[PDB]
Amino acid sequence: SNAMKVLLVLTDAYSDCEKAITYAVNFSEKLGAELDILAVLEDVYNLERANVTFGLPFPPEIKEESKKRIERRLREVWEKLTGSTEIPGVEYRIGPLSEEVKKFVEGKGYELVVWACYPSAYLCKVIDGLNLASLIVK
Amino acid sequence: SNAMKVLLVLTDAYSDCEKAITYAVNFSEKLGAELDILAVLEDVYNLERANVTFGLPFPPEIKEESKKRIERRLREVWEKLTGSTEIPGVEYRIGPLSEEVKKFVEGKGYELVVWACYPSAYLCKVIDGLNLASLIVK
Repeated sequence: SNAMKVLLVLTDAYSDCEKAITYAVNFSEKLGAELDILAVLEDVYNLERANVTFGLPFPPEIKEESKKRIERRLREVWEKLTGSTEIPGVEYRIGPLSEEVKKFVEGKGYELVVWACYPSAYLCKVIDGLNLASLIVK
Repeated sequence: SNAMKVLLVLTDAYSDCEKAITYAVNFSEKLGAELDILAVLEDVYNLERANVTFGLPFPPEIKEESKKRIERRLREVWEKLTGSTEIPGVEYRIGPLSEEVKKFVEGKGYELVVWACYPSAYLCKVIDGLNLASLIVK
């Protein structure tokens, strides 16, 4: 299969990134790429850590709230561009971006990774540590 | 118009960069983008410098030949993808990459920059500085 394997990486903290989601849809459609979506819940992760550190409690529903904000944002763009709201399945990982992207992506052969509106300064390292093209959407 | 403006940034130093040039072509083709090409002769620049410091002769052929190799390399990939040798015009600039790209892009409305295999490690600052998406092709 010559299907360009692409991964869209989303953050629950920067779920409003139409430009990135658009790039992905265009690769999927116009370039026939095999698209997968990974959403890292970094904010939910920081909650877990504040919990351990200060004993700050938080409702398990928080996970779902983020999952839905993300999924809604996907449908909006997908429908707007594709007239359809059938989006890919979303894989959720709770932890540090770099670390989680690395784990997830390993040995899956992704030719490209599209980073959704995440602060560039913090990607510099991972992008280098990864052997695949990176599309930094600002 | 509603045609996405993309800039392909080629460099003096890093020759063999087919993958990057390829992504660029595809955007022009499948994604109907208005692609422009910019080649920063960084190696030539660093030479004019060592010239001044040491006063060693600096033949005009170096520059011309540097442009010719680049053009050849474009044609190869271009031709391999589209049966045509017809290639966009290349704009040459002689200076530090980071510096030259900022100036060139200056209010031109480019929304995406495809980096031609220049070490991603060195672009960290420039990518963050720029207000457009960056496709790092390793």
